[PDB]
Amino acid sequence: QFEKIEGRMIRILYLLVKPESMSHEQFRKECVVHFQMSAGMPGLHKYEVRLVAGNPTDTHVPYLDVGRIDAIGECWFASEEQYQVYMESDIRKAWFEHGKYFIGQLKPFVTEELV
Amino acid sequence: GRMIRILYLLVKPESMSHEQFRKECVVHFQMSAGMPGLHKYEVRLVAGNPTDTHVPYLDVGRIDAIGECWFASEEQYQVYMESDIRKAWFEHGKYFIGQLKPFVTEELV
Ligand SMILES: CC1=CC(=O)O[C@H]1CC(=O)O
Ligand SMILES: CC1=CC(=O)O[C@H]1CC(=O)O
Repeated sequence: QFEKIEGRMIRILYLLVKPESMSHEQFRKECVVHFQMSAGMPGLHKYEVRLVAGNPTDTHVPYLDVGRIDAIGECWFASEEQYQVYMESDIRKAWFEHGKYFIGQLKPFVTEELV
Repeated sequence: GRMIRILYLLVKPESMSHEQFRKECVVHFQMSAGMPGLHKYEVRLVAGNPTDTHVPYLDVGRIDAIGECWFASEEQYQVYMESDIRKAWFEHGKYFIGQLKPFVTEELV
């Protein structure tokens, strides 16, 4: 029941591309720092960041090319009020300063749960 | 170690309306229940595309839904790959998924 209610939270999914000049070695380290910085973030229920390890190109369905994505982030917010606490937070603002250093380009998707 | 996770960007067929596509996403989820080798499937619509990013905005075109598969181990992934009900589920995929991008992910934490 926890996992079910968690899954229907406000969720935003991010495609991350590293800065052109940053090494992959450094980008991975900065993703870990960015997760550590998320701990205790006002308003945030959960953050997850993962590397893109593979790009299987052999699809059954026509393949969609979106270029090289380096990591995938995701945030969960338990309510609109909590999302607002996060949006107003100085602590989030400092987290985003770290983001400007190790995220070259970003695509957010606000998702909608179907079930 | 950790579960194998594959994320998917889904674009609906041009022959299909946004509403027809939603309903097929729900069907695809229902079909996945008890899928050999699969730990979990999730599918979500893309409801918003904010551009107020601060870091440079990345344009990947219009993505209609996000799908994700979890497998508890490489042995379960292979059971899934061999399975005839997975193959039938993928035929449903060909019907409601116009274009697809998979990402195999790696945990960091
Ligand atoms: C919201 C976020 C998700 C993520 O991966 O990082 C932050 C965005 C940012 O730091 O600019
Ligand atoms: C694997 C999958 C993820 C997804 O959303 O659908 C299947 C692929 C498919 O049905 O072609």
